Amino acid sequence: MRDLVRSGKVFLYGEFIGLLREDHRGFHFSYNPDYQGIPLSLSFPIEQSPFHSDTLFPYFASLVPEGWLKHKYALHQRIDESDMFRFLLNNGENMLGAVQIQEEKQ
Ligand SMILES: [Cl-]
Ligand SMILES: [Cl-]
Ligand SMILES: [Cl-]
Ligand SMILES: [Cl-]
Ligand SMILES: [Cl-]
Repeated sequence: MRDLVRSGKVFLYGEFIGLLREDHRGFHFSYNPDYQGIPLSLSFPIEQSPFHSDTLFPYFASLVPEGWLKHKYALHQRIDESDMFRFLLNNGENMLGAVQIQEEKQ
């Protein structure tokens, strides 16, 4: 691949289900074309994929732990929304009951 910007493969109960990408315009979740399976959330029915927003989908923003938000204050810091998408990408395999591996090499 060649940049920019940011892409994450999205796994649910072990299975690759789609791709969450950020760019200048914003955020893009989309389901794999052969993913018939349990929806990620009621906000993301399989028949409506893809989805696009100028701000981080509420569902994905919701996966960010309280704990990491409260750790800003101290005091006070950016939260940005790219900062949240970055957190999702940095952790990742272990902190969300669903999972995201950053699509690298990129
Ligand atoms: Cl099923
Ligand atoms: Cl189902
Ligand atoms: Cl749109
Ligand atoms: Cl809008
Ligand atoms: Cl949402």
